[PDB]
Amino acid sequence: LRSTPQDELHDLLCVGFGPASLAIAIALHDALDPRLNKSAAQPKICFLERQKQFAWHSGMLVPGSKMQISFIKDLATLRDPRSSFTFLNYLHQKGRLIHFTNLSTFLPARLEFEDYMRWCAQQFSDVVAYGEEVVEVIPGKSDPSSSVVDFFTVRSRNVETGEISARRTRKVVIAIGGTAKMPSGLPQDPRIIHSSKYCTTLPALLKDKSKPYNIAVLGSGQSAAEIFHDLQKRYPNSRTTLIMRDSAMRPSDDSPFVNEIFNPERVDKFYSQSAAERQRSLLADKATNYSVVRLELIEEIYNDMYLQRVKNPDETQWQHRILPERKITRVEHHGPQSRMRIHLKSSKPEVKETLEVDALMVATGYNRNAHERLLSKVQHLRPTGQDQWKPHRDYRVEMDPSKVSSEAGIWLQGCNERTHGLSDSLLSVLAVRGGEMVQSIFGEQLER
Amino acid sequence: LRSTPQDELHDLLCVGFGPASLAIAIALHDALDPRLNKSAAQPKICFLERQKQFAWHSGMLVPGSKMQISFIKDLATLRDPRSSFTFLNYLHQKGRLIHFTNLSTFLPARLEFEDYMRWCAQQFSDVVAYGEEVVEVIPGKSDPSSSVVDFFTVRSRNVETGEISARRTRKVVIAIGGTAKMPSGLPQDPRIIHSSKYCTTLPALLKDKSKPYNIAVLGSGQSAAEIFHDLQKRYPNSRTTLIMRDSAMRPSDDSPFVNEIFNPERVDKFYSQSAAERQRSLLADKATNYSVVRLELIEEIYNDMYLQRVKNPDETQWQHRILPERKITRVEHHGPQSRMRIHLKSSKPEVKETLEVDALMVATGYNRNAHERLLSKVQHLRPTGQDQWKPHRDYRVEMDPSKVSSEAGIWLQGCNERTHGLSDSLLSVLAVRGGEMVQSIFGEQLER
Amino acid sequence: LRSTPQDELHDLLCVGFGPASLAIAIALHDALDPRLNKSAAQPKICFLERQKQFAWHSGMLVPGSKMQISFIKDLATLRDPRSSFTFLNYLHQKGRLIHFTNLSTFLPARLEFEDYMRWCAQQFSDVVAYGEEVVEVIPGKSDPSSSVVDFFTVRSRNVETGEISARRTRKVVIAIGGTAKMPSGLPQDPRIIHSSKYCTTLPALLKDKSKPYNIAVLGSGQSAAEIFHDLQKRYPNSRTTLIMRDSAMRPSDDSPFVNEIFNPERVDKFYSQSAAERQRSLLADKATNYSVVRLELIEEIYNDMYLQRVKNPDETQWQHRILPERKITRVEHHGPQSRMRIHLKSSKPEVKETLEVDALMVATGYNRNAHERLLSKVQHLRPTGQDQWKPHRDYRVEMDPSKVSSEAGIWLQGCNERTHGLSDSLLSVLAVRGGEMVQSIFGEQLER
Amino acid sequence: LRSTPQDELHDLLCVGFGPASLAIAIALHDALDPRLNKSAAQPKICFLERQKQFAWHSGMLVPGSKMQISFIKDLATLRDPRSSFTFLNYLHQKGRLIHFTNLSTFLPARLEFEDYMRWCAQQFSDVVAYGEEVVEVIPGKSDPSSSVVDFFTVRSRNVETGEISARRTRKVVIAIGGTAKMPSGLPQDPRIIHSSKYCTTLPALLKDKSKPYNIAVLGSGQSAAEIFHDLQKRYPNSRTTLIMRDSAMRPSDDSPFVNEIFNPERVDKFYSQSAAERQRSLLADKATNYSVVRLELIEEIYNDMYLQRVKNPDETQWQHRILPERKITRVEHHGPQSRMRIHLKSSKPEVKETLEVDALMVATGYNRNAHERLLSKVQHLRPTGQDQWKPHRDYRVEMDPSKVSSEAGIWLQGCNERTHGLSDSLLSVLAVRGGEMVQSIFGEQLER
Ligand SMILES: Cc1cc2nc3c(=O)[nH]c(=O)nc-3n(C[C@H](O)[C@H](O)[C@H](O)COP(=O)(O)OP(=O)(O)OC[C@H]3O[C@@H](n4cnc5c(N)ncnc54)[C@H](O)[C@@H]3O)c2cc1C
Ligand SMILES: Cc1cc2nc3c(=O)[nH]c(=O)nc-3n(C[C@H](O)[C@H](O)[C@H](O)COP(=O)(O)OP(=O)(O)OC[C@H]3O[C@@H](n4cnc5c(N)ncnc54)[C@H](O)[C@@H]3O)c2cc1C
Ligand SMILES: Cc1cc2nc3c(=O)[nH]c(=O)nc-3n(C[C@H](O)[C@H](O)[C@H](O)COP(=O)(O)OP(=O)(O)OC[C@H]3O[C@@H](n4cnc5c(N)ncnc54)[C@H](O)[C@@H]3O)c2cc1C
Ligand SMILES: Cc1cc2nc3c(=O)[nH]c(=O)nc-3n(C[C@H](O)[C@H](O)[C@H](O)COP(=O)(O)OP(=O)(O)OC[C@H]3O[C@@H](n4cnc5c(N)ncnc54)[C@H](O)[C@@H]3O)c2cc1C
Ligand SMILES: NC(=[NH2+])NCCC[C@H](N)C(=O)O
Ligand SMILES: NC(=[NH2+])NCCC[C@H](N)C(=O)O
Ligand SMILES: NC(=[NH2+])NCCC[C@H](N)C(=O)O
Repeated sequence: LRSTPQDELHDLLCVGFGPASLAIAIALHDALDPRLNKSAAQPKICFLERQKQFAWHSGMLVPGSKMQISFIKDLATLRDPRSSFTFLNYLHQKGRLIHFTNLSTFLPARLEFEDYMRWCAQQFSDVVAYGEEVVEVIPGKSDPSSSVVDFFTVRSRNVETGEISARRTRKVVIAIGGTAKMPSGLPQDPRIIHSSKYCTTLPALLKDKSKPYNIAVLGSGQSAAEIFHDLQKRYPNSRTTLIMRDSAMRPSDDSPFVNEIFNPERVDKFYSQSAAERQRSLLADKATNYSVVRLELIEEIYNDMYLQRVKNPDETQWQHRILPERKITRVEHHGPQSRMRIHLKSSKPEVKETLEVDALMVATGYNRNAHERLLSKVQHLRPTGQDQWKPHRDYRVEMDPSKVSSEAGIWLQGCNERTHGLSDSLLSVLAVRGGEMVQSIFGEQLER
Repeated sequence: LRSTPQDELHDLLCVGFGPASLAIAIALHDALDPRLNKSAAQPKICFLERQKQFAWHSGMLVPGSKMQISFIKDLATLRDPRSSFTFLNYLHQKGRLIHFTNLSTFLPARLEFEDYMRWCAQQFSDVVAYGEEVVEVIPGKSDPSSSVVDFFTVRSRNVETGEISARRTRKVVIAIGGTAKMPSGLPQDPRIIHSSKYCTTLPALLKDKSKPYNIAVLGSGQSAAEIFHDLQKRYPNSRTTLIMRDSAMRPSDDSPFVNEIFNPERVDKFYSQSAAERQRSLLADKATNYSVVRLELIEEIYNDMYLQRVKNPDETQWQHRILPERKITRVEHHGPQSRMRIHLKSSKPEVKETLEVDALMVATGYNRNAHERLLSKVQHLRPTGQDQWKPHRDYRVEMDPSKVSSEAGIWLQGCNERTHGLSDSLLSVLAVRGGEMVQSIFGEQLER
Repeated sequence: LRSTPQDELHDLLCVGFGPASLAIAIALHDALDPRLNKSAAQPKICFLERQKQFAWHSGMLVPGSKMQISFIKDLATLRDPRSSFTFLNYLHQKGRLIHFTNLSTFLPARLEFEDYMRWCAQQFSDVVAYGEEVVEVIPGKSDPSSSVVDFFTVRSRNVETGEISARRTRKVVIAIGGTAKMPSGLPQDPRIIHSSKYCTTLPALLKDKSKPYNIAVLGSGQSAAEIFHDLQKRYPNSRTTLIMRDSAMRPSDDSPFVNEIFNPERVDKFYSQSAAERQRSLLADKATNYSVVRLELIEEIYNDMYLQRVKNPDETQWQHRILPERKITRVEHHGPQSRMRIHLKSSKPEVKETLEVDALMVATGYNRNAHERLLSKVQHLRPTGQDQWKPHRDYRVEMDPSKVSSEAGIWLQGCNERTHGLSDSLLSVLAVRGGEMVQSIFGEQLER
Repeated sequence: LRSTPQDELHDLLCVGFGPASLAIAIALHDALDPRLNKSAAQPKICFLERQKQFAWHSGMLVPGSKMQISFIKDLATLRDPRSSFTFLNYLHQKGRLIHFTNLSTFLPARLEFEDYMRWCAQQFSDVVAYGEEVVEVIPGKSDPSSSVVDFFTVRSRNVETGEISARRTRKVVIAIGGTAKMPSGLPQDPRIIHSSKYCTTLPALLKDKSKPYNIAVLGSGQSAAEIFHDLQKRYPNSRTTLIMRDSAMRPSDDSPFVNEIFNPERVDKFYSQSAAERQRSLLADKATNYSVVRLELIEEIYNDMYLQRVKNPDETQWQHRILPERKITRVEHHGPQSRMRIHLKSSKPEVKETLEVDALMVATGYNRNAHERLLSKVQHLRPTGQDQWKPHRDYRVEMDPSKVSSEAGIWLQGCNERTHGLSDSLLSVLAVRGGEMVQSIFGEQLER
């Protein structure tokens, strides 16, 4: 794709260049390829990224981490396996395809799947601005005296300098993913770090890999266990503690009949379900994604735990402990020492031990309400009284017909789980979704 | 153990000779063995069985069925691995121990684990009366003019003849397991059979294994899937239908941290938990037992399902279908034909297809309220106003100190899940429980 | 590809339309596709098949049989994953790609992989003649008075009618695969059937699936075990016997470091090795292919074997027996009965039991010397004294420069294991090989 | 068992207190136990150990190492699962039996299986002399003027002091296991260490775990891979090289039909086989034990190898390399540097790279000819001309009837593979063998 001057009115502007946005670029590429598309000027497009270059959750690129989805659900295959942008094609291009096969694995390393996506991302370098974090989407009318909005202005603070530029577009896509979630009862402290910053910020706080540190992990999801399992290797002399409110780490559900809610086609049937059944579906199918660990990592962790029992039959004296059904009441981070003091209570409804730590990893997951801050200026374009954005099946936010021109729009991606299903936040349907997105955004063009 | 004349007052009488009762016999055996017990007249004991000989759920001994618990949790090992009555010893005695090892399996076939238990059961043939189904436990006072109950009479209808005999005992144990549960909206019909009668009664109704029958299964638990998976093999020309109210068959949870609620020691900690936390524990740990299928059988079933898709892309035309999220509203069993008519509806809250079948297997699980009918005569011995039996930690039912002598008692087994945990109904703690039972029942004796 | 009139001189004629020939068609297709090839009249080509339509070893399409190679080593992916003719693309076209993924298997069913290949084969129906079995390749000179051979005539007996036609070509490819191998000490009998005819001919001999037959299997390779394992299901009342000269069925070796001899690139390094090292390589790497069973099927078979031991501790009285280290000395097939008599001896170097059977399946593998019969007329074109065809790296048979024009040639496929390695007879390198073949055959054309 | 004064004539003296000797102690214990044996003065017995306390290959107790045999083939179960000395009983005694079960593993850690055996070994501390390494077995005649030998003197150098004591016995057992094997073309050097000394001596040579060392491993068996896989963890900055003469690391064969040669009963049938068939059996069943790695560790190692390819596509620049089909011609260990220089050649029959290393681990396996040195004084008691010890089925060495009294003997253990089979050197039949040994040695006593 060719670059568009900043000054010009774009056909489409995307906020975020993670997997979801990247899949749109790919599908737009493919739709325009006469090789893959017998039908096939070029659309004027731009992607804006807070990061200085493409990375995929670098703060959680723990050594040994695997991806949790089949390599077949890559960025292109499910829409079209002929596509240039498939995992297998990427592998072939690196000279690794015969070698990957010999693993007989469906689950590449996280590190490798990032490079596949980085290899995709580099081919849209003409149309992606990096280090540009979007601070607001603002309505605009080509006819200032008229009462009709037909474009949107999107402004971003430069990460390096701080300068704010603007780029005008008819259509907007917010694919920003998630923001780190932090329990409200936790104080602000450099010792207190969220899982998303584990690889990037913990090495600078605990600079000595040799030192007898005390480290704690709050959580029982996938992040929790990866960190907890990594701490034993990365800090061999540390005493690690895993605090969780549940009784146990629970296996993630990938069973073939359950796993079909992740089918691209099921999105239509899911969307069509009532709110009662959607709330019901997500709550029953919870263990496909949330607060669950991969079985193999549970078994790996348990087996380490058992090894300690062979060495010492007294559990309180182990190096690496698990404390189930505990909440945190007080944190003391003003004591003169290098170690802050964590107070614990039974997570059961109606005073346990007190821990001293050099760091606290909080692996409490992610929220997905980040678009609100960007769209508050655009809130007055909804139907009267509507205090929440309503996404349609094509992902366009319902707006007011008399206030917004049909050419103008805003789509959301990765936040629509409550309307589209458990696959929305994930990699599952990105190939097909991207293709569908190219259909709603550019479909006027692509028909002629 | 030596036999006791019918006429005499027993130290202990057990209703039921399934695994739970059998484990008590074993533990009593072991406690009295000077080889295993340096401490060691013989207690006067009797077991009463409805069945004519020991069998372990023969109506569900489906070809290929595996047991779902480690062979280590056999009837004796966890109390004492030296015991004569371990699985490995049984295997050694059959000349199969070197051979079993080569399987490298923890899960014997159901058929084989029955023979192990049948091999145990045959060694108490002196003290077990078969074909004797217990119809009531009745209080008795050695001093008729006194207001104190010190024994219990237990009467049983002979399965062959119908005659009723009685046997007096100081202590009683009700280990009767479960009774088949049947949805109330289902009519009484020979075509309608519960999973517990699948192997024993379905061959007599559908006598021709060749014939193009239509068979249906109601359920999504382990019984459901075994029957459903067996129907394809046992009736090759039949059209099978699996009806379930859930969206999908769900994997059973055997993950190492979760599976620790099944630890013998955890029973104490569980018992000590409040009612709020117990209700909470069982509901969160649900998938360790109820409404769940073994992962391997789900995968086996799915893969068969996929094979059909390779043959025909039209799902309505498959031989073996799954109908998810459907309830049954009407059953028509008065039509002139060999086939009764099943009407279905969405199990979702607010009219689908109508099925015609030659048989309906209902795999709707088991209830465990069967002791009430036997204990209603004994209900007036509880504390004032108590309308439910309260089991203590040792499993003795709380009674009235001023109405019942300390020598006299009643214990329950396999119904106390609500107070003892998910392991109660199962094989998990039987070795240790039996040993504990021998401690409460015979512990006065065994101290001297 | 467009059809060529019979009368005209072809650029290339292939004998056989199995996987190897089919991969050449595919690679030729791809080389000529401007979509996949920016470089891209059409070559005049023809494939001649003995079978009336494409099938892939239909006589061994046993129920439940899996393929033994990754689906990635399909007919196109390793040359180019973008290709229209990949497994994943085929699946996508059938609407099964999301469904196949949920299996999380690398090994499709044999039945399914045949349909994938049948789906490929149908797209060259213009250039493939079916029911045409090739009986000889014959030299021809455009200049009869000259001493130079520049074309070859290829004649085939019509399977339906018997008529013999001829088609002239400059280049020839013999990709006929293998012929059934039969021990010389076995007499000719309809009761004696080779594994390759198991599905197609055994049902007509043993017409009653109910009947208490005695069936025997000679062999210990993959064919042996599939038949043996299938007999128990397909004939439930039969007594099956597996005779083998080895002590045991041995696991096939798919271990990642060993499995790299199957890498496309390794063919060059293998070809370059001396005869001493090649003989050495194939003999050490034997268990990657020959006389070996898949581990899972060994375990499946063993576990069935153990089930019988639980039922009867006497091994001679089992329904399904294995007789290790036995050879067959006499066969008696002239007795009046329906059952011929098999005499056995220790396969050990220096009289055991005698079996009576209704059928004998011989699973003794395949030879690959079938091209000789077709090429005997062409033998005088080799270098003086050369009594064996020498294949080059590009697979062209070395011939005499002064007797054969450079435009004229003969290539071999699937028989060159002794020079190309264990992957030659298999599906391993077909994608890449086909592409390489298109390079040697059509490379003059494709450069311009 | 009670201690015997040094001065007295013993019934039995064992050289070695590893698993084999320890199993004899256990079986003797069990035979004498009236609990396990209704039949049951005590035999006068002594075990002599070079080590200061019981350890099981401590120099190869690599972190993470698993045992390669089922826990069922422990020291007692296969003879009698009731025995006090079973693994499951040991676990129960440690309070780990419920916990071990939750692993659902048949293969305990090496570290744990050592503690089980150490827990056995501690119960014969009365009859085991530690730090006593046996230097010779010497004939003795109670009647010096007679020509009949009826006892043996056994002398041992004290490891601490050097003093030599003697103990007289009628019967002797040499269960010394194996001695480290070293290629003859390797020079004597502290940098050159055999796998058996890896954990115990390499930490003292390479004292800094941080330092960028170059380390090499010669071998492709289990020892090779464990060391190679451990080096990456234990020395994170080292460059490791695995040199092997084979093309690849090969999977160990544990397949159920093959694995039956390890059956206790098969020893009789094996022993009875001719020398031609024995040589044949061991050579065909080679991969059950020798020059083979566990599949999981091969896959683990391969996957690490692949991870490097994702980081760098140039193989020569990887940190951890495998060099297949290479032999070592010259070693240079006189250069001034800390690094000696290794020269390599193709292991193929008819000059490659030269490596520089700080250490060389040689994992070239074990020989088992160590008894000769101890028995040379006893050689004149064999039949005329016999220059090799012949073990009988009961393991007694054939001797001369006219020179040796029937009360006097010598048994061998763990060296008799050539006559008893692949299980001899291993843990497979120790339970049963020990019991059989107690039968031949003490059977006169135990009948009365
Ligand atoms: C550690 C981890 C591993 C995961 N792996 C799996 C897996 O195995 N399989 C799977 O299917 N899913 C997994 N996921 C779920 C994950 O949400 C998706 O895989 C995927 O990241 C979805 O990407 P996205 O399009 O939501 O964008 P995200 O990856 O969430 O990132 C959006 C991008 O927009 C940028 N951005 C944010 N705000 C702004 C702004 N104001 N202006 C400009 N740019 C902005 C961000 O920096 C980022 O580059 C994982 C999640 C985590 C935390
Ligand atoms: C098909 C199936 C398979 C199972 N396998 C597993 C497994 O893999 N692992 C596991 O741990 N658990 C499993 N269970 C759970 C099962 O409840 C226990 O394994 C076990 O059967 C518990 O036995 P129990 O002592 O409750 O007696 P039960 O086996 O329930 O039987 C009690 C006995 O008392 C007899 N009886 C009943 N009423 C009377 C009366 N009035 N008078 C006299 N006698 C009477 C019955 O005929 C029976 O013999 C399974 C359950 C089913 C249905
Ligand atoms: C049961 C079975 C399963 C197998 N599956 C595996 C597997 O899992 N993975 C794997 O990699 N390999 C496997 N193979 C190995 C097999 O050789 C290859 O997979 C594959 O069939 C190679 O095909 P080919 O090109 O040699 O042709 P083949 O499949 O051997 O057939 C050649 C074709 O030429 C035709 N033909 C023969 N003679 C003539 C003539 N005179 N004139 C005209 N036409 C003729 C034949 O009818 C046939 O159509 C399997 C083999 C068998 C027996
Ligand atoms: C690292 C490793 C792991 C193994 N694990 C497995 C496994 O997973 N499964 C399995 O079945 N087999 C395995 N083995 C094979 C091993 O040979 C047996 O498991 C077992 O050690 C056999 O023991 P043994 O009786 O031969 O005595 P060994 O263990 O070989 O030791 C004999 C004892 O005698 C002592 N001794 C030696 N010479 C003298 C002397 N002159 N005087 C006095 N004492 C002496 C030694 O110090 C030693 O204590 C393993 C081998 C190795 C090297
Ligand atoms: N635990 C997760 N993050 N799961 C997300 C992927 C869901 C499922 N593996 C799929 O096939 O799409
Ligand atoms: N699905 C079941 N029936 N589970 C019962 C057994 C629970 C668990 N396997 C245990 O170790 O005790
Ligand atoms: N047993 C066999 N037929 N093996 C042939 C395939 C070899 C190996 N699986 C590969 O990757 O190519």
